[PDB]
Amino acid sequence: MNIFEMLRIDEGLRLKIYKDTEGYYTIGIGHLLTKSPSLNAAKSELDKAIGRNCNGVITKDEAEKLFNQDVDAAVRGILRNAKLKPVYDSLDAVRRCAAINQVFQMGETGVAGFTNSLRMLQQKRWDEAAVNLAKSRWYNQTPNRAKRVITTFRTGTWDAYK
Ligand SMILES: Nc1cc(F)cc(F)c1
Ligand SMILES: [Cl-]
Ligand SMILES: [Cl-]
Repeated sequence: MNIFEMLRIDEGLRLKIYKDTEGYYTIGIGHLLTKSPSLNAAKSELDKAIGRNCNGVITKDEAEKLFNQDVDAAVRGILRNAKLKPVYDSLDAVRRCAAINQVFQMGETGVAGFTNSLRMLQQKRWDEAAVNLAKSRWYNQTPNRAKRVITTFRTGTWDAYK
């Protein structure tokens, strides 16, 4: 198991513009295109990202390319964040994949409001952090996914991903 396989399992893969769980336009492997409700804005955004007139559809390679750049950007966003970095660098490898996932899903922004959880993870209070993390809109809106990430942080193993 690695980050790519993990997120690939959490985001699935779609080659045609779709709406995500929040109803925003996305494509490929969880690549958000825009939060706007205009399809046309979304297809324009897709063309810009791919570098060609896609007409709302892309190839698998194209999807994988976007995914690589998005994983990259996520980690980089972490290392560049002063509140994040120190927590992330205290964690072991598996749990670091769980931090990337959460960020890939919610943005550095979404995740910066997890202050109390961040602190628990930093102090390596696993069970405590896991209860705290569940107390959030993130776990109530996407429970099955959130359960997997939470277990990942709680145990430091890939058991939830089988
Ligand atoms: N949950 C979490 C998210 C991050 F971006 C970094 C980190 F260390 C923990
Ligand atoms: Cl791009
Ligand atoms: Cl879910």
